[PDB]
Amino acid sequence: AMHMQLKGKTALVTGSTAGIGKAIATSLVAEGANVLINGRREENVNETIKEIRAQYPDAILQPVVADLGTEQGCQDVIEKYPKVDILINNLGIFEPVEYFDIPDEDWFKLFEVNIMSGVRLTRSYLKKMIERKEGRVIFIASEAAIMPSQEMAHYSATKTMQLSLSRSLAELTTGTNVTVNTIMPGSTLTEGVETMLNSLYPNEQLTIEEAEKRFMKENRPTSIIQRLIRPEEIAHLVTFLSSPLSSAINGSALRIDGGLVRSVF
Amino acid sequence: AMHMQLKGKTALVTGSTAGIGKAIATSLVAEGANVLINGRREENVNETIKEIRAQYPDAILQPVVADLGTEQGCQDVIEKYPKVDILINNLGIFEPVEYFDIPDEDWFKLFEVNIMSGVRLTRSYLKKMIERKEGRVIFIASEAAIMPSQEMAHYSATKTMQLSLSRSLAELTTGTNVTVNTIMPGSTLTEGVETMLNSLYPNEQLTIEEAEKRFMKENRPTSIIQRLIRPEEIAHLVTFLSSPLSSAINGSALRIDGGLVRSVF
Amino acid sequence: AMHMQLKGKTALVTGSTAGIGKAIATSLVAEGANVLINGRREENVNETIKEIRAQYPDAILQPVVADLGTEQGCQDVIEKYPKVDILINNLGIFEPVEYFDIPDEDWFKLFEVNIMSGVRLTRSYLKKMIERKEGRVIFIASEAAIMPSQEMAHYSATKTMQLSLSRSLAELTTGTNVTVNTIMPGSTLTEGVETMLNSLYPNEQLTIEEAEKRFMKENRPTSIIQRLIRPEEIAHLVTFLSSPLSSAINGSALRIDGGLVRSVF
Amino acid sequence: AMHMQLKGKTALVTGSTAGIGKAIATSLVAEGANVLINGRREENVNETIKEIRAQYPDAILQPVVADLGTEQGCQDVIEKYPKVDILINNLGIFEPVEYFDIPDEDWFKLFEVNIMSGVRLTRSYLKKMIERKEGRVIFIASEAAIMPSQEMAHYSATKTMQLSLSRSLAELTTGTNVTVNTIMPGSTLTEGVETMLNSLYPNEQLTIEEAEKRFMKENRPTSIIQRLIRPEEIAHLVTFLSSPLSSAINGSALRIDGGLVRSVF
Repeated sequence: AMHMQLKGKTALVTGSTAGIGKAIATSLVAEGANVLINGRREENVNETIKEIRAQYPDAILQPVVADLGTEQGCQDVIEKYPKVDILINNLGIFEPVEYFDIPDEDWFKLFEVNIMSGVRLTRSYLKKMIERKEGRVIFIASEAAIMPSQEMAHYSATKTMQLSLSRSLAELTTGTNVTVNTIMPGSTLTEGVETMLNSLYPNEQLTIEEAEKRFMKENRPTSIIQRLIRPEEIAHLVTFLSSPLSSAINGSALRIDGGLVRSVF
Repeated sequence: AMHMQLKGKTALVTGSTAGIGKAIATSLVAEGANVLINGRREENVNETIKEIRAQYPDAILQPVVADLGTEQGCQDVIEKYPKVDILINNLGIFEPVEYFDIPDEDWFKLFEVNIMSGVRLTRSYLKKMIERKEGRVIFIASEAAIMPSQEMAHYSATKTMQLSLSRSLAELTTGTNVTVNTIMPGSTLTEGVETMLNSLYPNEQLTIEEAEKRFMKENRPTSIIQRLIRPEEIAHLVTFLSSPLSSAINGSALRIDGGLVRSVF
Repeated sequence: AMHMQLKGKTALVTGSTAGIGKAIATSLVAEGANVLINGRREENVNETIKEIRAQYPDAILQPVVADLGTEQGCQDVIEKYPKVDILINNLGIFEPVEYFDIPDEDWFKLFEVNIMSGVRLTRSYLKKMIERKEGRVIFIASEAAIMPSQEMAHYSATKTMQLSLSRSLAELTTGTNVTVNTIMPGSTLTEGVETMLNSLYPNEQLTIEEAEKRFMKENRPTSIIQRLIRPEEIAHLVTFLSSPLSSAINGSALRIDGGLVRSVF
Repeated sequence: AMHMQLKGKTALVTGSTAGIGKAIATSLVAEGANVLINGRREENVNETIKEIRAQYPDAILQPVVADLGTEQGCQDVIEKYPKVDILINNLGIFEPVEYFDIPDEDWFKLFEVNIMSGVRLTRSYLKKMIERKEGRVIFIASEAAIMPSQEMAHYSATKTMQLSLSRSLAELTTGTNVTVNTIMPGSTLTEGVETMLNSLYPNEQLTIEEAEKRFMKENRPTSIIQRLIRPEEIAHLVTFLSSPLSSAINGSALRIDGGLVRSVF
């Protein structure tokens, strides 16, 4: 009674070369959606598509090599891929830099990359979805959008902003079956984190599992779950939201942070 | 890749004689969970179990006739049903009464019914779940917990409170795989609403579908979805949260209100 | 130059023989308001009244000895002081007890004390203020109302419920010059907290400043301001809100917690 | 009796030749503070300065003609007025344009104007205030920051982003007596809004009070207070926060919207 009726639907997953974006893509094609994988580097895109052909040899994949952080990257894609039934705004970059040190241009970069990507894309895909009363748009933000991270003012700002953008969009869907919602993942075990855990805690013969554990206890004491979230975990929800089974959720920001944010919300 | 591994798990759904509670029960047994249906009236419980045997003739149902709004109702159940792997706190009552008119005792009733039920039950089931590091507890609140309804101060208060209770519980699960979360449904087409729509709007030859529509536009202008949420809709999520697929959501309050609450949250 | 315009107004400060309550009162009497000091024990009411005059000889006070935590204390104060222009619902009371150890009895008590006191008093006063088009009601909650205290979930729930009650009440003042708001003070240096410090960090022989210092380090790592809040600092805000000056604030929940809650709110 | 203690302090009120900005300034000069009036056009700065003295002859002002919406205006004001004890980030600017009609260009503009003005100015001033242990920075957002305006999503995003920026900044003041907070005024009677009313409800010949009256009915049905907010009413709050009196408020977002946002917040 709980089918994800998303076979035959084309989903775009921006910056899905690795991490969450990769997890989300895999899960979605696993439910027979025609996933359009986007990444800046042509190598990274192909290499990802291979990891996937390997898992679902009967699958419809499409490499969308482009830079969605650039104005010209985006316009190419609305040209080359006019129809998109499910849009996941996963593209988002970051770099830790104490606040007084963030150069000015960096604020302009993180905004163009983490927001305009979403604005630019939806300016066409949502319009299109609205005319046909059908589809999803989901933003991948982070628990930072509510609890700003101490060494990423700007990133934290971009996340917080996404929420706004997300809600304003959700309200353009009045009457239809199109939902625009945002999810907020907590600390996930991406691949940069993966190896970050190797070098961290030296001098203490530690296993990488035991390592996650002390790292959480150490730098992320408010986590109830007490471990990184595996991409798959985020992917489950994203998929759920992608399905027409989630038609009652529109204009929401759902926290998927294993407890991080101490708030009754 | 998205299985709800909840076959063999016993789920308790308080006040599941009708409405959401009924929708949630059905969906859950539909995924092979051993559902324990609770209702105050012995008739209402049986009558519900029949509608269900009818749908899943190969199903494990258990009538739990009891009043979970009473102290003695609850203690009977922890006695008679010691093991519960999934606990849905659906029981909740209400009655519209202008604020200055709510008698005092009514505030005491709505609190005992809409909160103590949850407190009392979890005081044992959560404790138990924590010792075995496994299980879910979900609270069915309402978008009222954030946007209080004008003619239900007390009900609105009870909802708002649930959020707190929910978050405090989520924090007892530190380290385990037990999640305690709350969802907030919007205006749903229960059965009291169902017929409320019949008498409403007389004098205007209207179909009941067209009726929902003007009623939303009329008394619920902030809804993006523009129609009642069908119980099934809530049930989808509840089930999702019931599954171990949702292990990254702990201590959250997810809005499932089709847009009602105008908030970037 | 910004006139507080408090002279001639009658303010009832519940549970104000000590802590934040006592400070609140002091401030209003300083500002020319007519204040009614209320506590359960006659001893404390006069003692508090003595202090206040000892500082402001031209003070306008009125002792109100009643347990506003009872249906009857409330009935009495209402029959007796019919006209109140300003109602500060300060009366509140916590106790740390692990969730599974909280007796069922205890929930109703905090309920009646931290919530019904509010309800009862406002059922009568707010009604009056509205027919009169002018007035103020302010609820003193705590940062717990948003970030629950792991040591006392019941107290936490009542604080969260104040937020709902407050907002509904506010919505009733529609079209008038009456306002209803809530403030969430963080942890403050009240004799209660003072005692608890001497009490804790045992056998280290520490002067309250040293004592306060590491309690914030160990137990309130999240505070920006990094110290206990002096009672006076909360009064400042309440006095501002009591004034006509705050006319635009209505149905808000103002955080005054020295940065405790890590939320862009 | 509650001393605002503003004499001797230097306050920079960005974009304060009009509306809320102009009111804010007035209030601080009334309170003895040294105020720097800032606008893009030299004409307006002196005109505003004339008004203020016309009311307070002993006024301490200083004209700051610069476009704080530019990298260079900011650089100039910083090089020139190095020591500022109080920074009110009031400079902001909206425009109604349907989401799909908003030019890509426009996003960067509002970004640079409503956000970088904040960032740039604080990169310099807050840094200083912290090394000095004392200071205040306040951001003037709007109710949009929580409840987005359907007419201008870009302006909405920048208001929501202020909330993040504000909270991060706050967290940097850890251990000092510097505070960073944000206020969300609702709709106010600013000449801008005044013009728009004359402009709208055409051919009905309505005096501004009648005009204001139904605009709130039709367009702000959600307001409790039911009228436009007079600029003075926002200044009151900002002045309070500017004062040392508000020492306990840190990293908060205070709603001052006459009840617009229906949220227990």
